Amino acid sequence: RYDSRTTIFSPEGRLYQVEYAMEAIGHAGTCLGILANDGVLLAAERRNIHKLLDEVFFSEKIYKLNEDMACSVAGITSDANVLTNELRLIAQRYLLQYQEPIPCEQLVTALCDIKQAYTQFGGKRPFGVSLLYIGWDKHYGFQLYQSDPSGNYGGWKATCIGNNSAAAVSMLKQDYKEGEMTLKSALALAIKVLNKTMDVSKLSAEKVEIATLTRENGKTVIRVLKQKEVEQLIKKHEEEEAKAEREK
Amino acid sequence: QVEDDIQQLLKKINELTGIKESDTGLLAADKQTLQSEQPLQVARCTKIINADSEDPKYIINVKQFAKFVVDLSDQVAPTDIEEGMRVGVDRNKYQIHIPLPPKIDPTVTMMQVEEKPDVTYSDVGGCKEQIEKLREVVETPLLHPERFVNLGIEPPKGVLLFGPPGTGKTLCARAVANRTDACFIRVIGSELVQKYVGEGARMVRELFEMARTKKACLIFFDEIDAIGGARFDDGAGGDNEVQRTMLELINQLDGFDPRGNIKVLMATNRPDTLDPALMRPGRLDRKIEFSLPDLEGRTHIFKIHARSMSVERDIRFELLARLCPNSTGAEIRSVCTEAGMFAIRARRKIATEKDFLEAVNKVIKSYAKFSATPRYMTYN
Amino acid sequence: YDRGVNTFSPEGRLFQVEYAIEAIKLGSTAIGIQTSEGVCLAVEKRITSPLMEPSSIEKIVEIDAHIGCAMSGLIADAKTLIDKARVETQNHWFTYNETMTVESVTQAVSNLALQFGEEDSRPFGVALLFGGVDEKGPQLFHMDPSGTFVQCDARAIGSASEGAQSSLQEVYHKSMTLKEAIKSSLIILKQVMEEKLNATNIELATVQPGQNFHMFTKEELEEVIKDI
Amino acid sequence: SYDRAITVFSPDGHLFQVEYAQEAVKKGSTAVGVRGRDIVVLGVEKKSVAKLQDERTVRKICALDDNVCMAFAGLTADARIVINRARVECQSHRLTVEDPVTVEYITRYIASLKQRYTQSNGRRPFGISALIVGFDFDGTPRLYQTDPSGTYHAWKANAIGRGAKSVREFLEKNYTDEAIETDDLTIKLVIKALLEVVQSGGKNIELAVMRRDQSLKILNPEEIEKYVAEIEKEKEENE
Amino acid sequence: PGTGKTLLARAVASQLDCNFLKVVSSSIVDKYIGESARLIREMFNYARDHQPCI
Amino acid sequence: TPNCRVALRNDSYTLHKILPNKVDPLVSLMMVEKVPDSTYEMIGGLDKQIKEIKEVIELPVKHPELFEALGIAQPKGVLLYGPPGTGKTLLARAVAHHTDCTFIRVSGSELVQKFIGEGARMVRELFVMAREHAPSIIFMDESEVQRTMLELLNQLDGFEATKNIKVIMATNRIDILDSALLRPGRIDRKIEFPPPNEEARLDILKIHSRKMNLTRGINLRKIAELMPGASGAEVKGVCTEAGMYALRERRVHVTQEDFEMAVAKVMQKDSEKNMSIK
Amino acid sequence: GTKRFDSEKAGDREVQRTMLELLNQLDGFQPNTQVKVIAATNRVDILDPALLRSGRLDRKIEFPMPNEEARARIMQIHSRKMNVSPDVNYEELARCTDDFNGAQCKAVCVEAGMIALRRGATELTHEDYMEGILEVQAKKKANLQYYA
Amino acid sequence: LERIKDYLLMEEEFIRNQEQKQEEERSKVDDLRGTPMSVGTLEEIIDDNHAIVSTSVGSEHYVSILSFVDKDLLEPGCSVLLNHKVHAVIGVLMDDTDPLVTVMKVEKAPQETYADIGGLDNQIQEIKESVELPLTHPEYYEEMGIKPPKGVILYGPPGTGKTLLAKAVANQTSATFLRVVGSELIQKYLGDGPKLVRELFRVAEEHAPSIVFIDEIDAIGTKRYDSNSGGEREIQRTMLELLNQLDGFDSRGDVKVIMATNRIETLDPALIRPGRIDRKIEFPLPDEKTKKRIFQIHTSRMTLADDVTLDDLIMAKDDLSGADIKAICTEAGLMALRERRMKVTNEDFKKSKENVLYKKQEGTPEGLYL
Ligand SMILES: Nc1ncnc2c1ncn2[C@@H]1O[C@H](COP(=O)(O)OP(=O)(O)OP(O)(O)=S)[C@@H](O)[C@H]1O
Ligand SMILES: Nc1ncnc2c1ncn2[C@@H]1O[C@H](COP(=O)(O)OP(=O)(O)OP(O)(O)=S)[C@@H](O)[C@H]1O
Repeated sequence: RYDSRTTIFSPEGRLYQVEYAMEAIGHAGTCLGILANDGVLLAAERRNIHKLLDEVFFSEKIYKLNEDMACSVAGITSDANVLTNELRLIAQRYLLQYQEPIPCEQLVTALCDIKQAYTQFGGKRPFGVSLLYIGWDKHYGFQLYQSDPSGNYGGWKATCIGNNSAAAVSMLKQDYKEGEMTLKSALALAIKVLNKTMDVSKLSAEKVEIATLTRENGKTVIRVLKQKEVEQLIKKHEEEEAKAEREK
Repeated sequence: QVEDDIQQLLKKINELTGIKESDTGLLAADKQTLQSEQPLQVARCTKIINADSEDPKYIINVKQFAKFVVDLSDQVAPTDIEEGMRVGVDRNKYQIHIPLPPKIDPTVTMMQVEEKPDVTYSDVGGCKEQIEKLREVVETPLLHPERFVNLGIEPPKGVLLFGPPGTGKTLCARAVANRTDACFIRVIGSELVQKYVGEGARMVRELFEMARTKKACLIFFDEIDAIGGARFDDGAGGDNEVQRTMLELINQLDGFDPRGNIKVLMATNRPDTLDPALMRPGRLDRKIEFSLPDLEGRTHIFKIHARSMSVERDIRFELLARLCPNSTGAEIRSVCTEAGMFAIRARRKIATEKDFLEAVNKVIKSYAKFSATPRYMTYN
Repeated sequence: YDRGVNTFSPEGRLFQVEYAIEAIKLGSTAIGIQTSEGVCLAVEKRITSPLMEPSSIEKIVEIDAHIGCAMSGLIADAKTLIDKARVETQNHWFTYNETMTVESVTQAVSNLALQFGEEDSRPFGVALLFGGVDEKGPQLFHMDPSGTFVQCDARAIGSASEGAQSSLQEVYHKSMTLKEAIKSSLIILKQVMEEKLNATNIELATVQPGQNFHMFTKEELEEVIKDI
Repeated sequence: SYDRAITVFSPDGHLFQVEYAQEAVKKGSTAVGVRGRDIVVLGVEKKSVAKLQDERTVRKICALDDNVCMAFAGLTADARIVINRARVECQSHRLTVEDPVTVEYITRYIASLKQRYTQSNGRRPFGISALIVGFDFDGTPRLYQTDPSGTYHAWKANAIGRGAKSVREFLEKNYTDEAIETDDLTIKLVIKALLEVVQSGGKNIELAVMRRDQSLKILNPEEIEKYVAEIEKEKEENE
Repeated sequence: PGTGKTLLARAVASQLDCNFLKVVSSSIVDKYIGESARLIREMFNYARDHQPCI
Repeated sequence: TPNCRVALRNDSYTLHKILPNKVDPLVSLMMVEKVPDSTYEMIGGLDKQIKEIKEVIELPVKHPELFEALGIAQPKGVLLYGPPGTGKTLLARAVAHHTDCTFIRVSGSELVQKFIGEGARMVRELFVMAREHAPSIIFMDESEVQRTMLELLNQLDGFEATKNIKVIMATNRIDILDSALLRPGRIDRKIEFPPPNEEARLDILKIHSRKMNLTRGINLRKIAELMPGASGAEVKGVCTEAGMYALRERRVHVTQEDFEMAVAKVMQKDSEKNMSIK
Repeated sequence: GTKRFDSEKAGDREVQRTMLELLNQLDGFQPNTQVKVIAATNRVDILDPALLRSGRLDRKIEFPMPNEEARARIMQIHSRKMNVSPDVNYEELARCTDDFNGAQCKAVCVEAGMIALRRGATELTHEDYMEGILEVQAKKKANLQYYA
Repeated sequence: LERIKDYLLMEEEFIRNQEQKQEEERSKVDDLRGTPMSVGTLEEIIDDNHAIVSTSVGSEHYVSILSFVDKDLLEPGCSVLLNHKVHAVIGVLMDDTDPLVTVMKVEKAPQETYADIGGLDNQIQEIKESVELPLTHPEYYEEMGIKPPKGVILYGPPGTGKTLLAKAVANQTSATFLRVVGSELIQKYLGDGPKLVRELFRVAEEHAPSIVFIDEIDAIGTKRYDSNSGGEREIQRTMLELLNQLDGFDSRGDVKVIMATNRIETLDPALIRPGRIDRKIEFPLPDEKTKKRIFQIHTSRMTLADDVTLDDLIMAKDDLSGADIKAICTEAGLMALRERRMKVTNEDFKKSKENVLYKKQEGTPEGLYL
């Protein structure tokens, strides 16, 4: 009725491509991050777990963007390549300008202004990509951020991806943690969330993806960890399911 | 339980009240002329097909049965038992006795106005030139048949009127019917829309039968979308008989000996649903619309709708006409009555300026107008 | 259909221009009157709130030291045009050491009253009343959105401008005086406004050749209103 | 016309999309602002904490200069862009003109940007309405408001967002000229406005003031709690 | 349309003369729309008399 | 009565006797006698739904006193929905044989209206006979045409008659409907229909397979845990494929291995790729 | 002659009966060289392909609307009956009038007479015809503006 | 004990509904008539004691008149009583109409006055001033020469009590009343629009000052432009018939019309003009001040433990109808009746508030202005 282009307003006034970009988020890979001090982690779901791929890339959703920041991603894939190139270029231009790493919030607002430049103008497709942010600074420590196709960014401590992850956010609230900064506790919580939310029976470790970010002595290393610790984490969580069925 | 008491003994005395009536339950111009009229006869009216030569030998149909071969009775006028005359035929002698009038259909006489409703020419203000053209259409050829002759021109025997709802079409109709002097005929469009096959066609026949009886008569159509101007037809095959009636109306209306001393006014809110088998001039010769009067007409409609209601003798109508951006006489009269209701909300003897201010609010600014509150300055 | 600044009508015409002339009608009223003694001018503010600070609403702005103005309808097209008129009269004084006369001002404005074109933006939605004192005495000027600029002896704009013109043609002639024209304007004002006339509703702007400076009356306007 | 696009007038003389981009402001969160005589005050409602995040980044009240303060309604991204451009513009005014920035200048810039943004081909209008409160010339407190049309419009108090008619009606039914400010009366006036909010949950209140010489002070919701308690005490004294 | 449509259609038909009927195929698009198939039966079950039918 | 059929004398045209039963061909829309023989117990574990249906239909018939001496109305508007839509018909037939009440199925469609006939086809004269058979329940599959249903809402909504005359609409996919149906003063109990869990799939398995001669050494919860959210449609289908496995053998004996192949007998695709993107 | 409507439950029958007997008496069956078939209709796509079939009505007489000279010829034919003002360029009328039929030009003639009768003119004038053109269309005044 | 009283009242009303000549002159009337009487149609009356009639089969006869009452009462257009012997014109037929006149005539005021809905009394005050004032207190209309309004449209979100307003005005009246669901015209009958219309309004004029109440025809406002390529059915013609019946000719008389719709923009704006229909009334989602009154009415005669506050539920969420409040007040009572308990606590209201409110579900912001 008032469909035609991204511009102009609807008669209430709401937006068309904004709601539909959100509904383009909802059918994508599920991500989350956790509340942790002395480190921060990411979780990700493998789309297309078919047997004839290569996995030689070591990272399909994580993008180690500067040195001490990576980002997960969700949405239309090749727009995210367009976004990651530009994001790396923005942070690297900042480092060129000051010789100090980017303190991550003006990085987030730069990308939000990039996305908003296609929200206002006409006629261009808005970026249908929401994506996460982990990172470290001199001013707040470990951080977590949620980009949105509107240009809004919300600093969370426990985040939200689309229709697959509302029950995940419900579990994050009903299983809210505070004070426990131990990475292994957060990993067990993430294992519990992805066990419930993903429909992978018994949570095959090839269908998941976990990357962490710790502060080591002055380096802020990013640990895109290997598969054996994921296997024993799954075994840990299934032993804790045996503890949960000690109630029978 | 006091309410139980109340309702119980109420209904109990009501039961007594029922028991009251239940226990209290315990020819000269009409009768002696009856058997005299009982040897009369149920003899049928008919309609005559033809006349043979040198003899009646009349063939006849009534309505439905067959086509009846009859005689005449001996005490007839054998001259005028011709075709097109309904006559009375016996149930034993099978012979014509008494003629009858034709199928007059006195529901077609029922659409004639038969009265003169009063809405004066001094009430229809705002359109002093559209009504001037319609005055040229109606009053002048019926009063001064000189200048058509003395210049060699034709009368506009059909005038369509179109425009927004609320405008004055009805007023102009009953206004010329107020000062008519002629035979004025309202036409409900759905007086043509009868049930059975080929009858509204005969309704157009009844119309032209009434028309060509007399002189200078006035057929007034209104709401001809009910008659229709849409030849809406593709592979669905639904409603089409009204279009047959309407094409019959066009046939007997205009082309191959049209009306004569007949002036027809039509009206429609929907001109874009018409048929160009009536849009052609010769049929409809003035496509007169009305439009919204600017301020002078709106002040004039204020004058007409407030000359006969109690107001202050200080109020103007310039500012009130201003706060009617786009409005009609119906909306103006609603403002008058609404301010009257506000005068009933107080206890006044007359109306004031602010009465009509809040009535203008109620009508226009409290119209629905969607959606809805226009609260912005940007202008002032 | 008609849809668009680049399509005529079967009979005329725009239909974008006409909708702009329609868009005039929503504004507040204003009345300016030429008198050989000088140009007077008045307006109604239509104040909404008590918090709505009355001296911040602009209707009469200052173009030159002897050239006044009034606006109508849309506010921001008027803000653009006022800005440009200020810049260009200053340019005339720059390259000529003299005052750009009021007809030349309004020619400079209506050079791009219609330069509307989005390719090769929209037409403006404002009527303007110009008063000033050139070498030919006082001048009163009226333009439109379509740039069809004309001189007027006593023009009224915006809302209820018809009866303003009618009752103005009732009272006006050629040899009026100043104060008579002032009260002759504000009588029409408190016939076309809805509220009671007081100190905060209206504002005057009078320019005289010997009183070129200060084209305004400030709260002696109270004394003028109480004389009716 | 039609509701498409920004360039066509209505058949009765309107622009649909200017009235329609005000509706997104009309359907936003509330934020008020008054001027006292020496201290200026404003604040937003609807902190709307979702139990699991930080909120120091979602702040709707910021500043462009050391003298001026912001507020908005509508959608927040246009507020982010307009605030970003306003900082640059205020600093560029500081570049040439060596004054502290007058409030009237930055409001003319915002409204001018907003209108030349609205005129052009298919640029979506900024669905915000800002409140620009400041005191520069001899410490004279001023507050102006904006509009999607781009009309800066000086007031003495203001209410925007959802149900602003009731809130401004409270400033109409309160708004006493006496006395004076009296910062205590301005503080209590903020307390009465926030008690007169559309919800007035008691914990969703966020207010910040400026005493026309200092910088912005973000309060603590215990001082505001005692403020609500003494407002309730005066309400009991009404009985 | 007219050298290979309606003309030059009845060449050998003039010579053969067995069961040469016409169907202009407007007579099947009926009023009671399922009379279409009934008139298909009425086409064939009236045709197969002149035994090699056309 | 007004509108009363009668018997006429055939020599002087006087009345003979009243012809009662004003009923038009609308018991031919009722069509409820011998619906099935009674089947309450055949539901796999939706007992909360059945208890709410009992205390929305029969409890208003049993104890209207206990509503209105407690001073509340009795609920009449029941919409049934589930996200797949299963058990949508069997629960109707289940309720239908356990109430001893004039049940009615109007599971047809918005037919005639102006196509070969007059129209007035949802409850137009059906409510007259809901009066004529005063305890009654109406059932429908189902938003589709736009004035008839509206008329008949306004016959059903409040201003109708003595209640205990309930309507059951039962379909999937709520959001395809108009803007008048979902009034809560018009539909008073909207119950969801979840696809079942492991225990309820086990129960439905027991229900259908109880007449199926299952051999020995046969576990069933394993079959239930071979079901990744089976709605109840294919739960019947697994048992029918097990019966087909017994039929293709000339046997009457079913092992658990038959179900191990029968679960495998159900999988469809929706395979294609170069479409992950997203 | 109706397109045979492809719908059930009802139908007027004698339209088909008179149609079949009209085509029967007309052409095909009972041919005769003393039938001169004249017929005129508004629209064509209501009709049946059996109404022509090979030559039932083989001669088609369409009518393009009057091109240039016919219009002023028609206006001259209608103005022949009246008190002509003989300084009326009918070719100017043909230059300005477009997409008009014979009947609309007759209406121009009658409305020009009546518009002259509004001032009671003895003979007509040219802008009487021009306002006849405007009033035949809808009307105009002119308002006028933007034409200065 | 009161139930015995109400049953006896209803059965005695039925008894009263069951409680509903000449020794030889009436027998002569019985021979002035043939007992199988019939219904005919006068075409003309040649007044010399024999008339011409018309039958439902169409046989039209010179039939003699047998007057007991004044025989000049019946007219051409009025039916007669004809025999089967000679179809003798018997006499007095009081003018009867269709069966579909008593169908649309409610004979009761089964519900109650303005004390039934909770709080809208600005526009309830309007319909008050436009029906209750012109009927009962018709002073100032004559006494200031101003005519009362005629048409009232109800609209807004559904379930506001449009039906409740209808039946409330159907209480407080002495004028005769009619109940018409006006969408009943779905036939395959050409014509037959004006039959119901003309007979309805003729009946309305013949009885009394009355209200002619059309209810829910918001679908039938068919856009006033066409039907698309082929449409025309009858529906436009029937609504145009009603339009001409309302504000054409033939002066309206003392006839009132109140109308109600759910959606309003899909109507026909050839009706919504004033004069044709005068008043329009918004019924929106009210407030949080008369929700207290709607809960007050719905907790008038129910067993509520007064510890609980319904104002907590009113403070919870703010946009829902009064019908939703009725659904909650009954549903929490059922939740109390789970286990044979006396009164209702808070959590039954909580579960019932959640239960009834499964209506609005969208999605996904906004939510995100923000
Ligand atoms: N100049 C006027 N003076 C007085 N009343 C007027 C005037 N113009 C219009 N009216 C009102 O308009 C009515 C006549 O116009 P209409 O009733 O709208 O004709 P109409 O049949 O209703 O048109 P439509 O399109 O069919 S609804 C009058 O009865 C008044 O209510
Ligand atoms: N509770 C249950 N107990 C036993 N069988 C069930 C149950 N629910 C569903 N089924 C079976 O699964 C199927 C689904 O039930 P139905 O309601 O009849 O089908 P349906 O798809 O729901 O019909 P619709 O939705 O009205 S078209 C039936 O064949 C039942 O045998």
